[PDB]
Amino acid sequence: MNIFEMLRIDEGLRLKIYKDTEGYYTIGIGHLLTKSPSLNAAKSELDKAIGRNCNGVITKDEAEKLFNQDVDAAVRGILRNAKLKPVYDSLDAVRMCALINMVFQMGETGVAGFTNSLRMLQQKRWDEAAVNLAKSRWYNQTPNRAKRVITTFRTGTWDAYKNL
Ligand SMILES: [Cl-]
Ligand SMILES: [Cl-]
Repeated sequence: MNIFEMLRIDEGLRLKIYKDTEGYYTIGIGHLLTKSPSLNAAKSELDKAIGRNCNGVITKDEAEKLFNQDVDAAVRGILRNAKLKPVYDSLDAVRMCALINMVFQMGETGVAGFTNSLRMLQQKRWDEAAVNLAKSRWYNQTPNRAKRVITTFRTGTWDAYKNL
C-alpha cells in the first residue's frame, strides 16, 4: 500500500464537481476548489486549475494530475512546517503516510494544532497518541476515516486499509 492508494480509498474519485463532507465544492480525488458557496466561483477555480474550459467536468488523467500536485504540496507543506517536520522525520514509512493523510484533509495549519498528539507521536507513545487524536472534532465529524488513520498511527501496519 502507498500514500496514493491510501488517499484514493479515503477520498474516492469523482469527475464532476461535488460537495465534500463540509459542503465545500470539490472535484477529482478530494481536490478542494473553493470554500465559497458559489458554484460559479467553483467552476472558475476549476478551469483555472486545469487550464481549459471544463464546465464542471474533468477527465481521469486530469483528476490524477491534480492528485499528484496535491500529494506533493502536502508533503512539502509538512517539510516546511517547524512543528510538523520533526514529527514526520521521526516516523517509520507507514506512519508517515498517516501524517500525510491528515495534512491532505485538514491542511498544515489544522494538523499543526494537534500539539499534544504530535508530541506523543514523536515520543512513539502509540496508544496514548491514538486516544488523544480521538478527542477532536475531526474524529467526531468523520469517524470512519479518522479511525483508519488513527489505527495506522497506532500499529504502523496497513491493517485498517485491508479489505477496502
Ligand atoms: Cl472531543
Ligand atoms: Cl468517515
